[PDB]
Amino acid sequence: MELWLVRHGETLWNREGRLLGWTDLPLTAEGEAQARRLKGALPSLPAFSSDLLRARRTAELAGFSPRLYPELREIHFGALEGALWETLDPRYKEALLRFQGFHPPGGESLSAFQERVFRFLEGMKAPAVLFTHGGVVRAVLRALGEDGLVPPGSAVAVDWPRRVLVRLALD
Repeated sequence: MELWLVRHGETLWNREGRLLGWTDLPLTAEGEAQARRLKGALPSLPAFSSDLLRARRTAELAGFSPRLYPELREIHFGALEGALWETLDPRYKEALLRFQGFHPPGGESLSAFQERVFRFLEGMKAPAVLFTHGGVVRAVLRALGEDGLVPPGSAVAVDWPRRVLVRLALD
């Protein structure tokens, strides 16, 4: 199933290097610029989006009117929300780097996150554009056997659940 996953434009915590999960930060000026550049670069298909502000705003500036689904939200970092990556405890850095065994206090485990994301994608019965987050795109790319890091305001098209089709980044 052809699905276009879009990582929302940047927020302040991207440059600051802080874990950004359910903290509802707005897009920066550049983030909005990134979202606008996506207009005309994404296919005209039904759209879905995380209900978090940065994702919804990216969808809007990109020229879409998505149906909102919390299931597309970034992972809930719990007590680690806003934590500087730099000073994150080694056990957490390792869990996030290897994308396994991540259990943040008051948040979502990576296992629960993946279940949520993949259950949502399983429900996609037709091609569509999904406005979401870096962690979601990463989970998908990793499950398809590829490195999952992509720039803010960039997109990746996949043939779920088989392979990646294309990665699109604009300057």
